[PDB]
Amino acid sequence: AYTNSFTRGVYYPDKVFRSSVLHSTQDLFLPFFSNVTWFHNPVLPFNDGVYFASTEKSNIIRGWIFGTTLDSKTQSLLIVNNATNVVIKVCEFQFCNDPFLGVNCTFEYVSKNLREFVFKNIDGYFKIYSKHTPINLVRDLPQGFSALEPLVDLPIGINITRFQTLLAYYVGYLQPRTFLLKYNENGTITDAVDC
Amino acid sequence: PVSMTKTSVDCTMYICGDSTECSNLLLQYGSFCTQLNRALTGIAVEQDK
Amino acid sequence: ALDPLSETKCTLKSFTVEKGIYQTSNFRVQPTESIVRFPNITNLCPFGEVFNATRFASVYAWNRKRISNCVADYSVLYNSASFSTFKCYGVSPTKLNDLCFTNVYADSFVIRGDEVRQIAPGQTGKIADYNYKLPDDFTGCVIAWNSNNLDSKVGGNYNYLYRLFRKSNLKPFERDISTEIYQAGSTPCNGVEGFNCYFPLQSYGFQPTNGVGYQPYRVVVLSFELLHAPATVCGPKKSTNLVKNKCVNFNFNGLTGTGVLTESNKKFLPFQQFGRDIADTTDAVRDPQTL
Ligand SMILES: *[C@@H]1O[C@H](CO)[C@@H](O[C@@H]2O[C@H](CO)[C@@H](O)[C@H](O)[C@H]2NC(C)=O)[C@H](O)[C@H]1NC(C)=O
Ligand SMILES: *[C@@H]1O[C@H](CO)[C@@H](O[C@@H]2O[C@H](CO)[C@@H](O)[C@H](O)[C@H]2NC(C)=O)[C@H](O)[C@H]1NC(C)=O
Ligand SMILES: *[C@@H]1O[C@H](CO)[C@@H](O[C@@H]2O[C@H](CO)[C@@H](O)[C@H](O)[C@H]2NC(C)=O)[C@H](O)[C@H]1NC(C)=O
Ligand SMILES: *[C@@H]1O[C@H](CO)[C@@H](O)[C@H](O)[C@H]1NC(C)=O
Ligand SMILES: *[C@@H]1O[C@H](CO)[C@@H](O)[C@H](O)[C@H]1NC(C)=O
Ligand SMILES: *[C@@H]1O[C@H](CO)[C@@H](O)[C@H](O)[C@H]1NC(C)=O
Ligand SMILES: *[C@@H]1O[C@H](CO)[C@@H](O)[C@H](O)[C@H]1NC(C)=O
Repeated sequence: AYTNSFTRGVYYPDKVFRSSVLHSTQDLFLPFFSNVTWFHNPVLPFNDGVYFASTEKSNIIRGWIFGTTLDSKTQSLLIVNNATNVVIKVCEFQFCNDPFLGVNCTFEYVSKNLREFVFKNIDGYFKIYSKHTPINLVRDLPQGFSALEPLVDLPIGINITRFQTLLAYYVGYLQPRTFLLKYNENGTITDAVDC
Repeated sequence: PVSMTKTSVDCTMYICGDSTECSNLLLQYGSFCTQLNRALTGIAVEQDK
Repeated sequence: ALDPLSETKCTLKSFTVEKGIYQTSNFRVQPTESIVRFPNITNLCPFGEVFNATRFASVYAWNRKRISNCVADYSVLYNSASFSTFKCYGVSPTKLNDLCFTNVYADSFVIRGDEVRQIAPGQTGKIADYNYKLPDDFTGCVIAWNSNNLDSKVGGNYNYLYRLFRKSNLKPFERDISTEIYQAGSTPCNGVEGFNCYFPLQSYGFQPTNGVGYQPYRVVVLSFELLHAPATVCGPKKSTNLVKNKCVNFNFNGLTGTGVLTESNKKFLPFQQFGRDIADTTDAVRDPQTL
């Protein structure tokens, strides 16, 4: 299944404040009006970066796995939100062929709806941006525009080329595109142009 | 149109803003700094004229 | 530099200045003080875990603790008076506070006093050969202090062991924990002790009455690592007080400059650190300690 990435997958590329200005920036973004793969939990590549989105009514999706082999051989990322707490670990975990949830750890951290995330892995840093929005749609991604603020920057230095999800959702692949971003008075990105 | 904006630039401060190592290197280039100031000053006086 | 007319004369390279107005110099306010601001020190490295450990490992089975993703306060160590040996090779302790590293390894073990000398680059002996070897290019610190009060008891503490025989010398940071019967002769032992068949390990005699040379010493060896990865072990990088409405030389988390810092009315987003102008010029910051 495939759907249209209308204007989604814009994130603040840097931590800089800018107001009432159009700034041109080259980085890994989700190309406008591209094909996003639609899923109702296989293993997917991580070419240079991933745009994940999930439409949720009951918070079925919980986590992500990232790495190269993801079979207790090498370092791999596991990210999990369990009902109250977020957990991140980078152990060489022994995963099942079809891991899920019921109804050498070199790092550890503990903390109707659309949840959009961007994962990218640059200079050994794992950058995670996200945005939560209310929606009234059961078919596909809402058309419109909203920016993703960074949430986490993990200094892992771990090679990732593949990933998988842990529980419907959509996947897009980022590309090195130049964008023009419109920052309003409040420093929020309100519109963008794919150059 | 009759006049422009009478801009002036301090070459030193532009190139080597508040840096001593940079300034000492810049001295080796001679009068570039001075001649740019001089040219722009020329422009500004022309604007008034 | 006598008087402005002289500055003029020098600028024009003449003794005779014609009537006019001459641009001679450039007025620039000098910064009065230096401001350094970094975020509140948080997530200290677990040095306590290693130094304040209740029990230590034997030298042949020396413990290795990995230190990562934390702020390493070396001051608490090199300013402490609890250490007899604080030797650092190819690095100064004080400087460590200004440095980041990918990984730090705290190798902890116990030896006798006279063997402390073997824990150094280019040393030989039972310890340096069969138990714990430092590389010739070691660039870390060795900390050792007497532990007679803890690791000695009336009648002799024999919990601490050392390897007495080995078929070859250890490589730098090699760990051998094998208990294979040492074949001193030509006859295979087949895991049976006897003539030319000896157990490779032996106990230390740690009594409170023992000579300082034979008294137990706790040793921590800090090794510093720079990989193809982010440096996650950094020093405290101490801050200063903040001064407003003055020309200052400021340093915020990454960025330096010179200016006058004033109360702004800008509305940064919770994640935005420093603001910019049209001309990609830093115009505003967020103080890391006070938002
Ligand atoms: C989510 O799972 C995590 C672990 O995967 C749970 O975190 C642990 O909580 C207990 C009790 O507070 C602690 O003793 C552990 O140290 C925690 N683990 C870690 C890794 O720090 C957490 O309790 C779970 N969430 C909920 C809501 O129960
Ligand atoms: C920036 O955000 C602020 C706060 O949400 C907005 O300021 C408010 O604007 C409304 C409508 O003019 C006023 O009723 C409020 O009194 C304002 N509040 C404050 C605290 O100033 C502002 O409109 C936003 N600007 C943009 C461009 O989005
Ligand atoms: C950094 O640490 C300082 C000192 O503990 C914190 O300053 C306090 O801030 C609160 C809230 O504004 C004030 O009520 C207190 O008066 C401050 N304490 C002192 C001793 O002056 C500050 O909040 C911390 N900031 C961060 C980002 O961690
Ligand atoms: C992109 O999506 C359209 C509409 O679903 C489809 O016809 C086309 O084959 C897709 N492109 C690729 C490269 O698969
Ligand atoms: C644990 O990870 C480290 C990473 O440097 C690696 O060197 C080591 O071989 C791993 N240990 C095991 C037992 O797999
Ligand atoms: C990541 O993969 C590339 C390409 O295979 C390889 O050159 C590099 O060594 C890998 N990184 C690590 C840390 O092993
Ligand atoms: C060990 O604890 C004592 C207080 O009981 C303290 O003086 C010392 O600083 C601690 N060790 C380290 C390495 O901080």
